[PDB]
Amino acid sequence: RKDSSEKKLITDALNKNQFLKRLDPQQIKDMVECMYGRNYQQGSYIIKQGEPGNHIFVLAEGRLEVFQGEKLLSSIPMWTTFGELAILYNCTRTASVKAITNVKTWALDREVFQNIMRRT
Ligand SMILES: Nc1nc2c(ncn2[C@@H]2O[C@@H]3COP(=O)(O)O[C@H]3[C@H]2O)c(=O)[nH]1
Ligand code: NA
Repeated sequence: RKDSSEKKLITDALNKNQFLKRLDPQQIKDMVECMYGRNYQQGSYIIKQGEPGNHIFVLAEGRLEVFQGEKLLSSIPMWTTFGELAILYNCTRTASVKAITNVKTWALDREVFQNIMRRT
């Protein structure tokens, strides 16, 4: 369900990110075009610490909080990219991300991201 206005929102979210804003505009456009919706019910984990990363996400609606074990670190601001660290640095997920309310995201698969990155 991704129209002109939603693509602008995703584009602007991606360009907030210190890494992604250094990408070519076409690479950002590719990311947006290749993203798909993933929604999560309150209580579910989007990301679990120590797992391999398989997506980059943009938060589109709802509340997401970041934890390391039982320690609460942050609430992810709306229309912000997350889950980029494990993908960009090939470390495991640095922290868990949990849906505090029902959440909507736009997701990009790792393999598609890596395909886009290779046009650098
Ligand atoms: N470690 C950490 N990750 C955060 C924080 N806020 C948001 N995040 C995001 O949560 C993500 C969890 O997966 P990644 O480690 O791959 O990438 C992480 C960041 O994008 C924070 O305060 N600490
Ligand atoms: Na920890």
